[PDB]
Amino acid sequence: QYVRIKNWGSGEILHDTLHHKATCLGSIMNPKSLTRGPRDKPTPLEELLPHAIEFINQYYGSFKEAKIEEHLARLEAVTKEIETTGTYQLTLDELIFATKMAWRNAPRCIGRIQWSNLQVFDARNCSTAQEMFQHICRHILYATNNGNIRSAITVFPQRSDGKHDFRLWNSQLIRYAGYQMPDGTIRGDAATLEFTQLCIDLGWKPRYGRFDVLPLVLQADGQDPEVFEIPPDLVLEVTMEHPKYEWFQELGLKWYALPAVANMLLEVGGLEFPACPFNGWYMGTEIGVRDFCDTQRYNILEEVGRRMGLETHTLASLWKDRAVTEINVAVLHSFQKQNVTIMDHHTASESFMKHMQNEYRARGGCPADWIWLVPPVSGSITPVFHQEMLNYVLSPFYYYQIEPWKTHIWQN
Amino acid sequence: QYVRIKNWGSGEILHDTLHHKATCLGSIMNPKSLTRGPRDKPTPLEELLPHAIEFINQYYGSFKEAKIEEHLARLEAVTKEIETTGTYQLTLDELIFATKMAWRNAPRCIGRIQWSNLQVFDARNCSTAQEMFQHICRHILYATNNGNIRSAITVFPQRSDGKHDFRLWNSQLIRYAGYQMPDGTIRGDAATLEFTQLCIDLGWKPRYGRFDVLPLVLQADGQDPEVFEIPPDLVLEVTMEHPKYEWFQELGLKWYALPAVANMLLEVGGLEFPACPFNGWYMGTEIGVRDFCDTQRYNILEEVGRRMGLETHTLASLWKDRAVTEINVAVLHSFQKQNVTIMDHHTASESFMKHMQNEYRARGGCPADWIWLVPPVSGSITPVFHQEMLNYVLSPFYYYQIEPWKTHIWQN
Ligand code: HEM
Ligand code: HEM
Ligand SMILES: CCOC(=O)N1CCC(Nc2cc(C)ccn2)CC1
Ligand SMILES: CCOC(=O)N1CCC(Nc2cc(C)ccn2)CC1
Ligand SMILES: C[C@H](O)[C@H](O)[C@H]1CNc2nc(N)[nH]c(=O)c2N1N=O
Ligand SMILES: C[C@H](O)[C@H](O)[C@H]1CNc2nc(N)[nH]c(=O)c2N1N=O
Repeated sequence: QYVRIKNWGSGEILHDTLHHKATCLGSIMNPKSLTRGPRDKPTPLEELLPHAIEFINQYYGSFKEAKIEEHLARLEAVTKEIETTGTYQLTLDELIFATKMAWRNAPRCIGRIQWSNLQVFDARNCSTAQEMFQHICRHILYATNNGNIRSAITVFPQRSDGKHDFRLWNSQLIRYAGYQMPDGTIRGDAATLEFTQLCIDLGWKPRYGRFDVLPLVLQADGQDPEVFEIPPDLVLEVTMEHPKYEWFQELGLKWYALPAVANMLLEVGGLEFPACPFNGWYMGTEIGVRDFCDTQRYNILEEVGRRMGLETHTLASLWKDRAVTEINVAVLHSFQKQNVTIMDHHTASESFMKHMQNEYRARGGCPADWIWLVPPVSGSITPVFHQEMLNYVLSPFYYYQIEPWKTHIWQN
Repeated sequence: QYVRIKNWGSGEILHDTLHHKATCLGSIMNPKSLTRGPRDKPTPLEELLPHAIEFINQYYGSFKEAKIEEHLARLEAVTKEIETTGTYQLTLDELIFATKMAWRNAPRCIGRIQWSNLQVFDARNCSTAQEMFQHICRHILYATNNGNIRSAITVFPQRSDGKHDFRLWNSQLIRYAGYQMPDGTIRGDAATLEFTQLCIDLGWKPRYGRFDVLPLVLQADGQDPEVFEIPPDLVLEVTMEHPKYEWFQELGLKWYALPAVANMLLEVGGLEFPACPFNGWYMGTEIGVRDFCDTQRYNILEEVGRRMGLETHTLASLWKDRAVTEINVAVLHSFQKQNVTIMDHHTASESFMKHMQNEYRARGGCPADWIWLVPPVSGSITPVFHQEMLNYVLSPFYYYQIEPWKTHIWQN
């Protein structure tokens, strides 16, 4: 009937029924269950129609006051379109509803309380890489909003036969380059070494800097990817300063204000959109902990430790715990001072708890991935840590995809 | 053939084959798969014998230089014993091997690098509650070792028909009481309110203190549980002090030095031991973060915040991150100063990584529960966070049990 869920902090119990509408490798980053790969043929009609009907029923079923006639008419119209064209086009309202539901159904997102607040850019009529670039620049500009970050998503043309896929090769819209310097050292973001090289191979000019914004590698209509530099005026950045440590600024650190996922696929009513970049606003720890403190990234932990005069040669001293916190304080302080939207992990965590509570009352469940929802620092200090969660895949959904460079058949 | 596992920090890859020897509710605390319940009849022979043979093969297969004749003789002897008695007794060496393997197979234990270092107390001949108490006191004394903590396990009589089970009703050997005071406030450990009341119902005298060591509630031969106060001389405690904050001592905090799990069941070769308390040594965060900072426990976070002069009314200030770290420092500092064994979470985490590496080479796998292995603070700062893990149940294994008070048929 339902799955019992308990919060070991408040003792509160919840009943999950939503998992029934779903379609031990728990700590796996990219499991097949969260990946929707490529195709070389259109979706079989026997599979498409049922999914299409289901979504249309879900859409019309979401209205406060039902509109039965429109519901029947749409069901009929969709079927006919599938029979006559082999697929169908979602109405703008349906697409908007789908993008919000997919966000609402994202198990790895802690910011889901904001799910109903999403700007949707319909770029389904797009046809060239240049046009993609223009849509993306428009998105970046709208979302950035001079620091007052706004959530948005740009929907490109849906997959037809799988041979004409629109794809953004970048993992994120804004990301820094990584360079393997002559002296053997690594400059910039060590995690983008391979992708940076790819950009260089495609004609992009390497600037050998610590924070060089990578260009957009855009694939349109299944054709070879084209490189486009993002106009610097569109990239808002925050310079890192500490409210007490004047020497923090001497580290010369900065980060971009816009967190935008660029390579995921939107699945809805049998349709697949291989290109649908979206963004929200940053949670402090993403920058302060992952970007700055992961060893395979900027790895600034030890340097910050020394400057604080900490016993960096004795792990038991907990110097790492002290350093990471000052870096997190720097990130939040800098964004706030520069009037750029950002949320700390404690506030975000409480926000998600409220959302989860809302979801269980509204639809009897909330797909959630504990491993991703608990922040990279102060785990049990946040309420999410004490909350039992059920991880399942619904529809609409935002899936991962196989890296484009691994399945792309080059034309030259 | 094997399951591919990746460390997203070092990029290292590992192949898991051990999961084949195994017998999404990932964040569930007490799932049925980790619980081994009660019975009212002996284990069916058709089930027992196969498991017994398997274990005997595993035991003899662990020797560097094989002893084929002894192996065959033991296999024959065990079968005959099962046919003539309906069960069998493990040799002391087999039991020792089983306890270490079960520890080695504990997915939720970060201290497994120490798996081969375990003192085993054979109490299989025990028959009364008084005798249980004496064995437990002996265990506590040996393990405590005047601060130089030693890992040990006491094995009580195996389950026969399930009606004569030896059980320790306590979750841990040493634990503090919780009292619902007259003024409505809670004194002591809020998490032991119900169990404390049970002890009181059984005749134990409540001392209404903040740190009152709970008595042992012992069940022997399936009979009603008897209460036994632990002699204070056997309970080593550490008074909490901060290396810089003289006011920390004013909080009047302390904690016991001995971490001992008391209510789990040891499964091995078809046999079940409902009573087998074991202990290792503490990892700082257990006390500093869970015991002291969980809201449903001692909840000292805000008080420590104020005393540090922090902005405790502004979450974004990250005051909680600053407070929890000073508490962790206090715990480690206090244990070290009082010469009581303890390990910080960073060192423990690195220790487990080394162990995992050792296990994959030795037997092609290491069952691990990411959700429990990643410390309650500084998650991504530890290497375990970046390690993909596979969680599976092998044999021998340490299982949870249904709370005794829920299935016990009282004789009076
Ligand atoms: C409004 C503010 C938002 C906040 C603060 C927020 C925060 C986060 C954070 C912290 C993550 C983890 C990122 C990582 O560790 O890689 C995440 C993941 C995710 N978010 Fe949100 N989010 C927001 C908006 C959105 C929006 C607008 C969408 C979609 C329309 C969305 C979709 C997702 C998805 C699908 C993931 C998983 C990405 C992956 O698996 O790599 N989020 N979000
Ligand atoms: C030598 C030092 C040891 C250290 C530092 C260590 C540390 C830990 C820690 C931190 C936990 C988590 C406790 C919790 O969150 O509830 C744990 C769990 C566990 N440990 Fe170890 N351990 C050690 C020795 C042992 C020994 C000697 C055994 C068994 C013979 C063992 C068996 C287990 C088991 C089965 C669990 C899971 C308990 C549960 O699920 O509640 N550990 N250990
Ligand atoms: C390692 C580079 O990471 C990133 O560029 N990002 C981290 C991952 C991802 N974060 C996000 C995404 C969204 C949509 C909202 C808040 N936070 C996008 C930004
Ligand atoms: C909430 C009370 O918790 C406890 O008494 N403990 C916490 C849970 C458990 N910890 C342990 C156990 C072992 C065997 C080794 C290290 N640490 C036993 C002690
Ligand atoms: C191995 C493990 O799955 C991986 O390190 C995880 C852990 N948690 C997590 N949370 C978020 N929000 N983002 C992430 O990328 C990860 N993963 N790690 O990097
Ligand atoms: C809900 C979740 O499973 C629970 O809060 C967990 C999380 N992790 C964890 N690790 C250890 N080592 N011990 C634990 O008890 C827990 N759980 N929580 O208390």
